[PDB]
Parts: sequence; structure tokens; C-alpha cells
Amino acid sequence: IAPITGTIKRRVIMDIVLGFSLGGVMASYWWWGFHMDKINKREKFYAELAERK
Amino acid sequence: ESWVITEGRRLIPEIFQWSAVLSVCLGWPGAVYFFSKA
Amino acid sequence: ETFEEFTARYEKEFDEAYDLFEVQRVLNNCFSYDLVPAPAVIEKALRAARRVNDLPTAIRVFEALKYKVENEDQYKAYLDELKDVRQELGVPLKEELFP
Amino acid sequence: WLYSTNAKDIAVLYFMLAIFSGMAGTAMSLIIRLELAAPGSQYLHGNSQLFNVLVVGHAVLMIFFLVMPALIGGFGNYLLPLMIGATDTAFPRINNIAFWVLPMGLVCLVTSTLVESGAGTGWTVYPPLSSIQAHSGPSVDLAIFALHLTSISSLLGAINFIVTTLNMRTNGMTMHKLPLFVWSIFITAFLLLLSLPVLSAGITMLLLDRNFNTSFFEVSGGGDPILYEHLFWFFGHPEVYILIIPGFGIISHVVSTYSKKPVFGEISMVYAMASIGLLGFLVWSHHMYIVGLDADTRAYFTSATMIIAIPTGIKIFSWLATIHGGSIRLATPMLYAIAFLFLFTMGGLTGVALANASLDVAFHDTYYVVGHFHYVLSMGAIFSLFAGYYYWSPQILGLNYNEKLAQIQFWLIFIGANVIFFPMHFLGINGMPRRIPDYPDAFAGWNYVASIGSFIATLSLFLFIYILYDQLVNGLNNKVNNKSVIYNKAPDFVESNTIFNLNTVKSSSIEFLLTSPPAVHSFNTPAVQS
Amino acid sequence: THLERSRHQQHPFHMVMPSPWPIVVSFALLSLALSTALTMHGYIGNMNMVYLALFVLLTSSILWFRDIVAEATYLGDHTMAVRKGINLGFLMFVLSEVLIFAGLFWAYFHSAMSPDVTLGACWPPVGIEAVQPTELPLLNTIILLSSGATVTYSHHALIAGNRNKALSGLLITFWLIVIFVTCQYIEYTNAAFTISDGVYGSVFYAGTGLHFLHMVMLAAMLGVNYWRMRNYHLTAGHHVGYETTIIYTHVLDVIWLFLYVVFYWWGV
Amino acid sequence: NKVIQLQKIFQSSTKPLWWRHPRSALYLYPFYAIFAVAVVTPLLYIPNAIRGIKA
Amino acid sequence: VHFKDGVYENIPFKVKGRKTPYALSHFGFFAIGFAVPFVACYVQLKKSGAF
Amino acid sequence: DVPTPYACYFQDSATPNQEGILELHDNIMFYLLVILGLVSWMLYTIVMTYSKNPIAYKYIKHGQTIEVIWTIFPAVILLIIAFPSFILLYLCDEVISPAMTIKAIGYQWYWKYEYSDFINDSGETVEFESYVIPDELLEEGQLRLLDTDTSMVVPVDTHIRFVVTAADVIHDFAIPSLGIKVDATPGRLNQVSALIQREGVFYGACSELCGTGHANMPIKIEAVSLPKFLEWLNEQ
Amino acid sequence: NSPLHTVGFDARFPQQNQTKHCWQSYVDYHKCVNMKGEDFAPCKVFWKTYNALCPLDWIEKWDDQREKGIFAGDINSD
Ligand code: HEA
Ligand code: HEA
Ligand SMILES: CCCCCCCCCCC(=O)OC[C@H](COP(=O)(O)OC[C@H](O)COP(=O)(O)OC[C@@H](COC(=O)CC)OC(=O)CCC)OC(=O)CCCCCCCC
Ligand code: CUA
Ligand SMILES: [Cu+2]
Repeated sequence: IAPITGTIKRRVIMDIVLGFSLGGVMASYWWWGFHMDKINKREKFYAELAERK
Repeated sequence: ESWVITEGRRLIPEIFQWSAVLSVCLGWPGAVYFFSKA
Repeated sequence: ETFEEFTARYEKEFDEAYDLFEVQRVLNNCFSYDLVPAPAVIEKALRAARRVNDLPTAIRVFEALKYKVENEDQYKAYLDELKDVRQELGVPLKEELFP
Repeated sequence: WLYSTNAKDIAVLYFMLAIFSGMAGTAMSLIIRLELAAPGSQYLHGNSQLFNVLVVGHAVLMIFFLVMPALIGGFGNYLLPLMIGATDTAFPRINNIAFWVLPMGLVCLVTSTLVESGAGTGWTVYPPLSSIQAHSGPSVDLAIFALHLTSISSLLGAINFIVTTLNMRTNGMTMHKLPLFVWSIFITAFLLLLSLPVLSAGITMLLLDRNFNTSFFEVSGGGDPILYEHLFWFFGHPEVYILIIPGFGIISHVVSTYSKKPVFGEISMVYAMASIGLLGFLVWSHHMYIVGLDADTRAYFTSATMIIAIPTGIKIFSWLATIHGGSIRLATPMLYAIAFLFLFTMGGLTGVALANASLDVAFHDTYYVVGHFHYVLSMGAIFSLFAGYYYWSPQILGLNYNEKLAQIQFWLIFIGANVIFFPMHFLGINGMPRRIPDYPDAFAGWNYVASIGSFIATLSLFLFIYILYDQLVNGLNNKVNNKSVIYNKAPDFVESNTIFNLNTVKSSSIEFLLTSPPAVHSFNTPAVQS
Repeated sequence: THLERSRHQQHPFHMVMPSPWPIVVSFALLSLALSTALTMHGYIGNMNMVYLALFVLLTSSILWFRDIVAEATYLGDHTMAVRKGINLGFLMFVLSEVLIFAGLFWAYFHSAMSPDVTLGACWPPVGIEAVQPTELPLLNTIILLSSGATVTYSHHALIAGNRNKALSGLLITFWLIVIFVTCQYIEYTNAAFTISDGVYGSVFYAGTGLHFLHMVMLAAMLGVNYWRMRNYHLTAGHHVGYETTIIYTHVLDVIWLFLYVVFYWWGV
Repeated sequence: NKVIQLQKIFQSSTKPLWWRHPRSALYLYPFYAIFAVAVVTPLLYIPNAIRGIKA
Repeated sequence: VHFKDGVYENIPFKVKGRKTPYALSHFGFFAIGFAVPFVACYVQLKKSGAF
Repeated sequence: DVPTPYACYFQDSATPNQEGILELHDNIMFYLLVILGLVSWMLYTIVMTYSKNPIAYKYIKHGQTIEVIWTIFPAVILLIIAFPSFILLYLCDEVISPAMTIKAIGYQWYWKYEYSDFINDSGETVEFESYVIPDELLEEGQLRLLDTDTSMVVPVDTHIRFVVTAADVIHDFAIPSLGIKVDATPGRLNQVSALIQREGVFYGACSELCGTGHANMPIKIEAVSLPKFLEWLNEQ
Repeated sequence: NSPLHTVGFDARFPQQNQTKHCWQSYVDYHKCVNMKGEDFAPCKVFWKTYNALCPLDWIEKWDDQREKGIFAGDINSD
């Protein structure tokens, strides 16, 4: 005997925040492995235009 | 003791399968470019 | 509202069941809540099936109890607790019947 | 029969025309996408006319002759009499002119192409492009009249729905307790009323500037063509919030029927559904960010059309709350209503990216817009039209539709139209302009990817004709064998099979308690509720 | 008893027989719109098919209306709710026809609120001379303020029960409106600027142009409100064909006063 | 005056309501004459309007 | 349709009891609706030189 | 610049006005992948894990403690994301201190620039059209419908200020590598101010429809150096 | 070094639509040549302005509407 309660409440908080943690591992790669990768090239080439003096 | 190992096993092959959906639902142009660059 | 007001309300409604319909429509919403029902109210869910002379609505109690138990460890301790009133009425379970 | 004033038999004529105008509205989009298969004019020989004619010939059959007469006419003239508790509509004699001007709205449009010029003006019929010095013949003369016949049918087709809901209910049906499909159209009827007379002046003034030379819009005379860009688009953004609010009514019934559960926050779903309709009025120049508005006027709209994403988030997260606990019965209306919840919302994220004035200046008239508005038209207003037909087809016709064959029509629509409209975001982020028969050679990449898919979706539509053939011929021999699904609500876990046939339909609406098909007088006594 | 109750209708709302004038008006709206776009581009030679299209349409309205008065006074499913159905179906309708003026008021605030370059820097521009509000346009406001004081002087008079004020009070209101057609015929015959007079010539014969195109149907609405009250059709406890005429004119005081303040007072 | 008189004729007439007026026989056959011409002659000029033959 | 709420009698079709098979009159309504732009691509090309 | 076959991103940023768009298109889509990451997850935990739930929890309707949470949640990202969207609007009308004025007028099938600033010693404007080269006159190696015959030269590191209008049908003026897009209204005119920061040719397109010849109107523009531009201006 | 020179901000017309900037500088130049003529150097700041930011067909138009007296703007200050 045990007054077990909260099977859906433990499957909403576990359910929401593991989508926010799944909304980060697709977005923090998109802003670092793609966006900062794209700003790496434009910071490089514009530094190879200021070299010409 | 219940929701520490039974809530896990329902969810370990789920995210192993859920990412396989988005790599086909959204990642499918990463194959037609790969197959025929010509 | 609470666990105890859940128990006292549905163990009361099983008494004025009087029919097969008002067992299954009340066994339904005694299982379709967020929480898990106590064995005090499910004892009147087998006595309600004995008052209406229908056995598979007493075998479907222990199958609705099996899916909505959320742990097998919390089921065998829950099964052995009900074995005092499950051997009088002779209610089998679906796995022992092998239908 | 032809001129019977029964509201049931008018809505079956509405639906008989919205597929005929559908198989014409998508045969034009077949030739449009066939021409974008390769650089150089392939099938059209060298003609850049009859491509701005076919684009306007296709985009107005889809908006005004498919999604308008089905979600408002084909369903609203069948369900709003039935679910509320009326016997038929409140004005049943003008209920017949609201259909029979629509084939006359077709003869005013198919003959607008067969004449010598061809209206190559685009769907947004702009004034100096459509002026008489530019377009000379009677082609655009009829294309601004077929848009007027539909403007006048769907105007009195919404006066028919404000004095049906407000007085012609049953006994206990108070104003807070209605089906959400009625609150879809009754909210829509307060947008059809308050945006179509704005349009009817914005077209007749263009008629006056073409054969009566009054110069409302003529540049020689000070008449702006930029007045048109805020007067047509004052109709235009409420118009695209009218193709989606009855789309928000069908989904709220399907997703809470095939899940055995009432909808989450019903009172929260009716206040965030007029707030879409009310605040949709106050945002109408987000289409025209680049046309030279002020630096604070664009600063207002870049904050004001993002607030349309406030009540739409309520109307989506509650559809992700009304199926969390409950069961899921994956039949065909549940498949459409669960892929509507993924492809319409991805057409919403592209909405708030376009919504900014600081970012529309690199996206206007590109193909990134056409990637955005097709995720919310062919995936938000066809995904709720297929989920409304399949949800009420055997209840209304009386015959079941070969459920094993309607699942393959869903997937060929899902993945066979996502292959078209997903690479459009890539051609537009480079900057391919719209309405062009040919393009630079670097845009031949995805335009062959999006060309292989228009044969996939229009092969599913050829299959959907056969489902309509299997439903009318031996559609009675479907529910006596194992072809279809009969009961859309399977019984509960502790509900015995022999007691289910006594209490079969546990609906929350009158629409299923009626017979299949419903009677010619399905209400000859005032029904009572609670 | 119940035997007569099984011989009658059990719901107050009206059921109509299948009439064919639904597809008659639809065929007229085809031959209106198709034929008005042909004679602008030839293919006929003469401009009388539009005159035909204004004749077959308007006789189709009265044959529609002859069946309605056959239901209004000769068959009669007009209960309290059905009386409230049309009385709200028309009060919500004129919200649409007061918003079409906002499709024409807003053009006047598009060429005068911000001055343009093709015209002058003043509104009304040079070469264009406007009529002051201290002239015959001020007769047009007082003749409707006198109309707004005689449409309610005969509104309650029909309910009052005497026919000396109810019948004669609507003939004096009908000729108060035909005389309003002729004073808006002076500025259509004596004013300097025309319909093709640029943007001031465009919107001035549009905002006041559509206000002239409603008196042809309002006087035609009095043309049956006097014929029916002489042929004893209308009653003093149930009148829909008389009530829609008063709300056609009691809102007309509001829109003409908003039309007079910006076209003439603010328009000089 | 004729409101009770027509009410005997309109109620229990067993006719279509647009044939239920006593002054309605002459209202239709000239009306069906102008209806039989106004829906063909705007459409018969359409093959004349396809070949450029205008007036 | 005024009366006879049967099974096939709320539709203005004639499904059963037709003299000709129904697939003639059903595909012949939806393929005719499919072949109307293919005559707008005919009389506007042949008029404008192309074929 | 030049579009790339099978590409999926912006053209290369050659303007700080264009460079601001790329840091706002990625600032927005970072907050769009959390929302797409939520919906794609919260729809797979329901179709898979709850299609095998035969007992429907049909007594959870209101939810007052989660009703108020997801109505401030679109009111907490939008209040954040608008502050990089307000800083781009009020800092892209910087026409304070310009250095050059060039024109661009489109007559429905071409453009017509004029360099009416009279820094050139001849004291006359240099007007020249911009026709696309047809396929019959196509020199082998030219980009089809993207390469005109008479191009346009602009200096680098200079505060230019366009004026864009037309005398006929509306059609806009779009170079995606510089972030310039204005309507060319017939009755009025519009300006943009785009400092170019690298030498190279940019190709663009005309976006808004004009008529039959909408595909036959490119906007070719190359950036040269300021002495190298002046050697072109003293010639023509 | 920096030989280029053009019209500055013109804060009374700070928006994107600079059409009244093209119109009024045509006005303020031709109102200067008839009234209060003592020099040309503060009078050519309105000449050097409207040569910029104005099309050539418009200046051909504004010099043709001025010639028949059909100039819609006030051209004669005197
Ligand atoms: C209701 C709106 C609607 C719908 C559904 C569609 C559907 C489609 N549209 Fe269209 N389209 C527009 C509205 C719509 N379109 C508009 C407004 C424009 C812009 C014009 C302009 O501004 O220039 C446009 C433009 C447009 C372009 C040109 C882009 C540009 O120049 O701007 C292209 C080309 O790819 C295109 C293709 C398609 C395709 C392949 C479909 C496919 O989805 C169609 C095939 C899929 C189906 C099989 C489903 C539909 C079929 C039915 C019959 C409906 C089913 C309903 C019932 C039978 C119950 N559309
Ligand atoms: C038919 C349906 C439809 C719908 C519903 C919408 C909805 C929206 N549309 Fe779209 N739109 C069109 C159809 C539609 N649109 C058409 C046909 C065009 C013009 C094409 C043409 O001219 O030819 C157009 C054009 C158009 C433009 C003009 C671009 C251009 O021409 O330059 C813009 C830009 O502002 C825009 C934005 C939006 C926005 C912000 C919404 C928003 O309502 C959507 C918001 C929804 C959500 C965001 C998703 C759900 C919510 C959440 C999960 C929670 C909240 C979200 C977050 C916090 C990020 N639309
Ligand atoms: C303008 C309007 C044009 C309209 C044209 C559209 C044409 C679409 C036609 C679709 C169709 O009719 O299919 C339905 C038909 C009946 O199915 P049912 O629902 O009664 O259940 C059957 C049972 O449950 C399982 O059937 P079973 O498994 O026993 O048969 C195997 C079947 C499955 O394979 C396929 O579906 C693809 C080949 O394979 C074959 O039969 C191959 C025989 C050559 O199933 C079939 O037998 C299809 C046979 C192939 C037909 C040609 C396919 C072309 C793509
Ligand atoms: Cu000029 Cu498109
Ligand atoms: Cu919009």
C-alpha cells in the first residue's frame, strides 16, 4: 500500500524541460558551428584586406 | 525508486529515434546535394 | 480532491450501482484520473461486479490495474494485497486464463 | 435539384464546385511548376505572357474558389445549421445566390484568359501594371469582376451567420457554450463583414481608372499606386486570417474526438480566437515594408504583427495539451490534424522572421515568402480541409471511404508537398524573384527538386478522385467488410463490447447524433441542451 | 389540445419554398458584369446592354420582393425572433455599407493629409475651385436635419394608429428626398471640376458620388412604403418593410455630417 | 382592403408562390422573353470576341 | 432536393441505375476540370504564334 | 554577388547594412530552433508514447498553473528579440553624412542610372541604360539573365546615397549582397545608403513584377577603387 | 584624397521618400533667382541640391510646365 500520485505531473516537467534541452542542442550548434563558423570566414577575409598597405 | 529507471528506459530509444525523424523530415536536402553535385 | 476524498466518494457510488451499466461507467471514471486508486475502493469494484453477475468486468479490473500501476514492483505488492478478496470470488487474471 | 433552398443541398453543391475549381486550380500550378523545371522556356515556347496569366489564374482559384467556398460555404452551410440546432439557415433564399454566383464567377474568369490579351497582372493586381496603357484588352476587365462576384457572395454569406448564431440557437445553448467550429465561423463572419467592402472600393476604383479615366491611381494626376498598397492589403491580411480560423475550428474538433478528451481550455480558446481576428485588422502593411514607409511606422508594425503570434501560441499549446493525457486513435483525420500541428507551426516561425521590418528588406518578393505562405495554405488550410472531409464524409454521405486507401493519400500529400515547399526557403534566401518564367542558372538546383514534387502531390490528388469513386460506388460495401473504420471512437478499457452497441456515439456535438445521411428535416422539434 | 398542435410548425423560424429567382438574379449579375466589360472594349457597338442589365436585375428584385410580401402579409412566419432576425440582419448589414465609405474617406486623407508633388502644395489645388460651406451645400445639410426630424415624426405616428399622419407623413418625406436628388443634380451640372479632374476630381465625385447612388434606391424604397400603406399591406405592430427605411435614413445623418465636415469645411 | 381578400387566395393556393398572385400571368411570359435573350447574346459574342472582331 | 432522405438522394448525381457506367460521368467531371487550363494553353499560344 | 547552385544561405555580405541582416537572421533563427525543437519533441512524445494509452485522462481541462505560463512565454522572447530588431531599423537610415549620389530609374525593361553629382570635370551627368544581353548576342561565358551589357561602377569605402524611382510600372531595386531594396514608385522616389567595403561585382535582380519582361531586368553593379573610378568618370 | 561632395542630411526631409526634397529645392532655387538676388553662392546651394536626387525627365518636365505657365507649384514669388 502506497498513495501513489503524480504520474502525469512527473511526465510533463520531465517532458517539457527535456525539449528545451533538446531545443538547445540543435540551436547552440546552429549559432556556434554554423553562425560563428560563418563569421570566422568574414573576419578572416576582411583581415586579409586590411593587410594590404 | 520507480521513476528513476522506468522513466529512463521509455526515453533513451525515443530521442535515439526522434532525431532520425528530423534528419529525414528536415535533413533530406542534405542528401540530394550530396548525391548529384555534377 | 485529495487521496482520501477520492476514496470516500467512489467507494460510495459503487453501492448504488444496481446495474451492469452503472458499474462500468463508474469503474471507468474511477480509473480515468491522474492518480492511482486505493485498494479500499477497488475492493468495492469487485463487490460491484459480484452484485451484477458479470465476470469479465472483474477480469478487466486487474488488466486496467496492470497498465496503470507505473511499476511492476508496486504491482506484485498490490496484487498480493488483494489476494484475500480475489480468492473468495474466484476472479482470475488475464495472463492466468491465457485466452 | 438545382434551385432547392435547403441549406443541406446547397453545401453539397459548394463542395461539388470546390473540387472542379480545385482540379483547375492545381492543373494551372502543374504547368507553372513544369515551366520552372529547367532554365529556358520549355513547354511554354517563348511566352512570358500566359505565365503571369496562369499564376493569377491559379492563385485566385485556390484562394477564392477552393478554400473560401469549402471552409465557409461547403462546411458552414452544412454544420452551422446542424451543430447549433437550427433547421436551416436564417436567410435561406439568399443562401442560394451565394452559391450560384460562383459558376458565374468562373465564366467571368475562364473567359478572362481566352480573350486576346490575357491578364498578366499577378494575384495582387497592381494599378500601373493593370492600367489601360499597360493592359489594353478586356482580359483584366473580367479578372476584376470575378473577384467582385466572390467578394459579394462571401459577404452575404456572412450576414447569413451573424443572425443565425445570435438568435437561432436551442434552449440551453447559452453564449458561452457553443461548438468551436461555430465560434470559428462566427468570428470569421465579423471579418468577412468588415474587410470585403474595403476591397470592393479598392477594385471598383481601379475599374474607374481604366475606362472612365478618373485617376484614383493614375500617376499623371497625382493618384498614387501606393494607396492601393494599403487599401488592398487592408483586405489582404484579414483574408488570409479567414482561410485559417475555420481551419482552427475543424482541428479543435478532430484532435479532441480522436483523443477521447474534451479540448484543453475551451474558454481560453474562444478569447484567443477573436483576438486573432481583431488584432489582424491592425496589421496590414507588413506586406509593404519596403514601399517607402516611415521609420516609426515600420517600427510600429515590426512590433505589432509579432503580437499575432501571442494568441496563436495559445491555440497550439492547448492542442498539445488536449492530447497529452488522452488516448490517440490514428485514423485519417487524426493523421492530418497531427501533421497540421507541425507544418503550420513551421509556417509560423517563417512568419515572425518575415514580420520584422529590419529583415523583410532582404526577403520581399523572393521565394522565401512562397516557402512561408504555402506552409500555411496548402499545409494549414488543406490539412484542415482534408481533416474536415474525412471527419464528416460517412456521417453526411452515408458511405465509408476505404480507410486503408486514405492513409496512402495522406503520406503522398505530406512528403509529396513538403518536397516542393521546403527548398523554396533556399531559393529565396539567395534572392530568386517571383512570378518569373526563367531565372539565373544558379537557381536551377532546387527548382528541379521542387518540380519533382508537384507530380507527387498531384498524383495523390488523382488518387483522391478514386477515393471519391470508391465512396460513391460500393461505399455501402465498405462498412460491411473490413475495408474502413466504422466507429470513430473505440470504447474504453472497461467498456464491454455488448454494452457499446446500446450507447454507441459518445459525441460532444449534434453532428454525429443525427442519421447518416441526415434528414431533409433533421430538426422538427426544439431540442434541449443541459 | 394536441391534434391541432400536430398540424402546425413547432419552431418559430421560417421555412421557405424553393424559389427560382435565386438563379435569376445570378444570371443578371453575370450579364451585368460580362456586358459592362465588353462595351468598354467594343464587340457590340452600342451602350444599351448595360441598360438592359439594369432592367432585368431590378425587376428580378421586385419579383423576389413580391414573393417576400406574399410571405410578409399573406403567409406569415414572422414571429418575434424572425422579426429580430431581419432587424439585426439589416442593422448589421449597414455596418458594411458604412465601412465602404472608409474605403472612400481614407483616399481623401491620402491626398490632403500629406501634400503631394504632382499637384500643388495646397488642397484643393490651383486651377480647381471648391464650393464654400456657406452656400447651397449648406441647404443639403439642413434638408436632412429636417428629414431626420420627419422620419421620426412619422415613425411613432404609424404606431400611433391614425392614418392622417401615417399616410400623409410619408408622402412629404418621399418628396423631401426626390428634391434632394435635384440639388445634388446642380453640382453634377454646375460645378467646375469634373470626374476626371485629377485626384480632387476623383474622390469628390466618389465620396459624394456614392451618397447620390443611394437615394435612387431610398426613393425607390419609399415607392413601395406608400404603395403598401395605401393598399393596406403594412401594419402598426409588425412592420419590417417600414422599419428598414427609417434606419436607412437615421444613420444617413451621421455619415453625411462626416461627409460635410471634411469634403467642404476641411476641404477648402 | 385587399389584404384579407388576397389572404384567401394566397393561403391554401396549392401553387408556386411566384404564381400565387392573381396579377401574375402577364408578369412572366414577357419576363421570360427578356430572360431568354439576356443570357445568350452576351455569350454569343464571345466567339466574336476571340478573333478580334469588335465593333 | 426537397424530400426522400435516403442514401444516394442528397446528392444531385445519379450514381446507381444509370444507363452508362458512372466512371464515365465521374472522371468525366474531374478530368474535364483538369483539361480547362490545357485549352487556355492552346487558344492563347496558337493566337500568339506558338503551337 | 553571384548565386550558387544548390545553396542555402545568404549571398556574401559586402555592406554593414547587409552585415546587420546576417546577424539578425541568425539572432531570430536561434530563437526559432528552440520553438521548433520543442514542437518536434512535444509531438513525438504524444504520437508514440500516448497512442498506446487506452485509459484517457479525461479530467484535466483547465490547468490554471500552466495557462498563464505559455502566454508570457511568447511575451518574454519577443520582448528580448525586438531590441536587436529596433537597433537595426533606427541605424539603417544613416543618411547624415553622405559622400556620393547615384541614380537608378527603371523604365519597365531596363535601368537608367545617372551620375548627376558634378565632381566630374565635364560638368554633365553620365546617363546610360542597362539592357540584358539576349541569347543570340550572348558572349560565351556571360551569365544568362544576370549579366547586362552596360554595367555600373561605384567606389569603395564611400558613403553613397541612391535615388530610386520610375516613370512607369512599379518594380523594385534589389541587390541581396548589399541589402538594398526599395520599390521605385512612379510618382515618388526612395533612397538607400549602402557603404560597400570590398572590390567586386554584384549582380542582384529586379523583384517586383512589371509585365512581360520581368525576367529581362538585372541590376549589375561592380565596386572599383576611388582613383580607379575617377579614371572612368573623366572618360564617361 | 576625398574629392567627392554632395548634399548632406537635410533634416527637414529625413525619411526615405525624398521627393519633396527634389521638389522644394527646385522651388527654393527658382524662388531665389527672382526675389532677393544679390549673389549666387547661397543661391546655388539650391541649384546644386536639385541637380542631385532628381531624374532628368523630371527637370525636363518642371522646365516645360514652367514654360507654358502650367507649373502646378508657386513659381512666381514676385
Ligand atoms: C489557397 C492557396 C494556395 C494553395 C493551396 C496553393 C497550392 C500550390 N501552389 Fe500556389 N500560390 C498561391 C496560393 C496557393 N497555392 C498564391 C496566393 C500564390 C502567389 C501568386 C502571386 O502572388 O503571384 C501562389 C503562387 C505559386 C507559385 C509561384 C510563386 C511566386 O511567383 O510567387 C507556385 C510555383 O511554385 C505555386 C505552386 C503551388 C503548388 C505546387 C501548390 C500545391 O499545394 C498544389 C498541389 C497539392 C494538392 C494536391 C492539394 C490541393 C488540391 C485540392 C483539390 C485541394 C483539396 C481539397 C478538397 C478536394 C477537399 N503557387
Ligand atoms: C493563409 C494563412 C496565413 C497565415 C496564418 C499567415 C500568418 C502570418 N504571416 Fe503571412 N502571408 C500569407 C499567408 C498567411 N500568413 C500570404 C498569402 C502572404 C503574402 C504572399 C503574397 O503577397 O503573394 C503572407 C505574407 C506575409 C508577409 C509579407 C512578406 C512580403 O511579401 O514581403 C509577412 C511579413 O510580415 C507575413 C507574416 C505572417 C505572420 C507573422 C503570421 C503569424 O500569424 C503567424 C504566427 C504563428 C506562429 C509564430 C506559430 C505558432 C506559435 C508558437 C509556437 C508560439 C509563439 C511563437 C514564438 C514565441 C516564436 N506574412
Ligand atoms: C483522373 C482519375 C485517375 C484515377 C487513377 C488513380 C489510380 C489509383 C488506383 C488505386 C487503386 O485502385 O488501388 C486499390 C486496389 C484495391 O485495394 P483494396 O483497398 O480493395 O485492398 C486490397 C487488399 O486489402 C490488399 O491487397 P494485396 O496485398 O493482396 O495485393 C497486393 C497489391 C499491393 O501492391 C500495391 O498496392 C502496388 C502494386 O499489389 C497488387 O495488387 C499488384 C497487382 C498488379 O488495390 C490494388 O489492387 C491496386 C493494384 C495496382 C493498380 C495500379 C497501381 C498504379 C500506381
Ligand atoms: Cu521592372 Cu519587374
Ligand atoms: Cu500578411
